[PDB]
Amino acid sequence: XEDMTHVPTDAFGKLERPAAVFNHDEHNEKAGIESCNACHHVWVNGVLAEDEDSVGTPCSDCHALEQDGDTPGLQDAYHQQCWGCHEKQAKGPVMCGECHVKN
Ligand code: HEM
Ligand code: HEM
Ligand code: HEM
Ligand code: HEM
Ligand SMILES: [As]
Ligand SMILES: [As]
Ligand SMILES: [As]
Ligand SMILES: [Zn+2]
Ligand SMILES: [Zn+2]
Ligand SMILES: [Zn+2]
Ligand SMILES: [Zn+2]
Repeated sequence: XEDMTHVPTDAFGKLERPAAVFNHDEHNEKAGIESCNACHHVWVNGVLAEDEDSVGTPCSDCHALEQDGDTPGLQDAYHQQCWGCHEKQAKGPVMCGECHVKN
């Protein structure tokens, strides 16, 4: 993911909003995220694996557009992960057009 500059959007089909800005490797460095499974997590039978990750598997392989039980749909998964951390840490973009940048 060194060439990533926005979050993948093909799984959404027609977009409402601009692709979310996300230079993956520069973001993770600036945010000080060392564990890949901060995002690329492995949930099995309601248990979060502490020492595994799902690097290489798209979020959309496990997160349909619609919610399934307590597995969030794909929009909700991104918002909870991305906007959820920014709100928890009080750092990074928490307004809609600061992620979904019109440029
Ligand atoms: C989820 C894929 C996700 C997105 C999208 C996202 C975007 C984002 C931007 C565009 C910035 C500003 C520029 C930059 O890349 O530094 C930013 C900044 C921070 N983020 Fe973020 N972010 C996503 C996810 C996450 C997650 C899961 C965390 C916390 C675990 C996280 C944290 C942060 C932090 C901290 C910052 C500030 C960086 C700095 O300038 O200090 N983000 N994010
Ligand atoms: C930990 C250092 C880490 C690794 C390693 C890593 C790898 C990685 C790859 C190989 C991909 C796919 C790139 C491609 O398609 O060419 C990828 C994609 C995404 N990642 Fe990642 N990633 C690591 C860490 C993190 C962290 C900490 C976050 C959350 C802030 C994160 C996020 C994402 C997202 C979003 C994508 C796109 C997923 C998709 O659906 O294709 N990664 N990562
Ligand atoms: C891709 C980086 C990706 C994102 C974004 C994402 C988000 C996400 C959230 C925010 C939740 C809610 C719980 C939590 O905060 O962790 C969640 C829940 C589930 N996930 Fe996920 N997820 C991403 C990637 C993946 C991948 C690649 C898998 C499949 C291997 C996956 C699976 C799941 C499952 C299952 C859940 C539900 C957990 C539970 O409550 O039982 N995620 N995801
Ligand atoms: C502010 C409340 C806000 C809105 C509105 C919004 C909308 C939105 C939609 C409708 C989607 C689905 C795809 C589409 O464009 O149709 C979506 C997807 C993602 N979002 Fe978002 N979003 C708002 C807020 C935020 C913030 C503050 C962030 C960044 C932390 C963010 C990120 C993302 C990501 C990642 C996705 C999936 C990939 C993409 O579509 O770019 N959103 N959002
Ligand atoms: As670097
Ligand atoms: As929120
Ligand atoms: As809250
Ligand atoms: Zn390189
Ligand atoms: Zn851009
Ligand atoms: Zn750098
Ligand atoms: Zn790993």
